[PDB]
Amino acid sequence: KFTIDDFDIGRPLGKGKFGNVYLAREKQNKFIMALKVLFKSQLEKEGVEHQLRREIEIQSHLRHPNILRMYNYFHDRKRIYLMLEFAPRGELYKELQKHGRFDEQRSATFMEELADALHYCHERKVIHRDIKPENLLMGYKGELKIADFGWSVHAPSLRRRTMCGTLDYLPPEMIEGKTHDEKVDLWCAGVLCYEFLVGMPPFDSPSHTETHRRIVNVDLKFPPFLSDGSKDLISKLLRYHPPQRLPLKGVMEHPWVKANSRRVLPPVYQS
Amino acid sequence: IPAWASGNLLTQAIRQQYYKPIDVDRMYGTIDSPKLEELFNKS
Ligand SMILES: CCN(CCO)CCCOc1ccc2c(Nc3cc(CC(=O)Nc4cccc(F)c4)n[nH]3)ncnc2c1
Repeated sequence: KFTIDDFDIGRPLGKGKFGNVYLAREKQNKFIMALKVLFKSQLEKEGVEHQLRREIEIQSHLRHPNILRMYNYFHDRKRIYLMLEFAPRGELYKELQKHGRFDEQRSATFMEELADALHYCHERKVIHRDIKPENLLMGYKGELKIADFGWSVHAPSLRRRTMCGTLDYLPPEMIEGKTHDEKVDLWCAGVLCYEFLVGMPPFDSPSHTETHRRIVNVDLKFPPFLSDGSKDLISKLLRYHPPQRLPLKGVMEHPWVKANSRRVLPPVYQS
Repeated sequence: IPAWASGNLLTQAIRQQYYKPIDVDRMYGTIDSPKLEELFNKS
């Protein structure tokens, strides 16, 4: 099966908590992909084998147009190689930083894509747990791709207790030490929508204590440039009570999303 | 950086691939994978 010698190596694309990503071309098919290269002795010394395993298990079994595909994986004496979809437009976070804030069409589009991907995950009892711009890539036509599943879990029955994610995105229930479920992803979607439109997350403060206070109080302060529709969606996602948050099908149906999204599904292989 | 991997040669290949997607489920999803249990053992 695969070895490194089956790929032309183009150039590096990014880092990663465990290792480097390269642009690559599978020689047989001239098919352009990305290869994430991990060093086995580094992973063992950091103690992260089981964590890496669970990430591979989750990502390699998801097939959705807005989730970055893992085609296959292989290993040699020293390295593990993950064969990944290439995202030609690159990091979403870089694009938000360059533009400052996204307009309503671009934001709504991304929300429809996010909600569809997340609903795909939830139907399979996968919780993402770290939705934020930095974990998203963009396809050839700008399509959102959920790229990183570092905090993700398969949770078919039990509520979870792990504090995880990113400060500005943490849901109240995490901060409060409660159990959590898939509805954490709803809250993070709401934070994301605000950050896309405003260019800063809603609970931004210089002290972690103040940010946590603002989160558990749901101290949301909408800037005046925001449309009523956008505020309506964010408000319905950022509920203190998990069961009261708008479901992901509800995001895909929300009138602001319908009116503003220009989502296009990529072409798929045809017989 | 080889030629394929930058500029317009890359752009054209990407466009091409977007509009003529291959059957990745067969071309790659059909090929054997190492057991996850074995990724840190001998190749
Ligand atoms: C507008 C042109 N830009 C100029 C760049 O100079 C962007 C060119 C494309 O840039 C990128 C950047 C990062 C990429 C990228 N990064 C990536 C892929 C992943 C998934 C991942 O590493 N999965 C994974 C799964 C299990 C275990 C594990 F350790 C990792 N994370 N991050 N993947 C694909 N294409 C990329 C394209």
